[PDB]
Amino acid sequence: GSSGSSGGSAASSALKGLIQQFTTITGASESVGKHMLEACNNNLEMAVTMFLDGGGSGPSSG
Repeated sequence: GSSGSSGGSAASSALKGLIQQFTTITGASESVGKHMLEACNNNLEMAVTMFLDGGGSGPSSG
């Protein structure tokens, strides 16, 4: 068990970076941050602004 594989090698490390910022800022998962950043040309600011606007409700805040 526990063994990396990786498929395609084209913009991953960087992507992660942002993803991390997203999964951290927002609190979503990577896969999500990857989908959000994937629709934001890999732009956290956008992904965030996008995800945020599109679904603004935490676990317990107000």
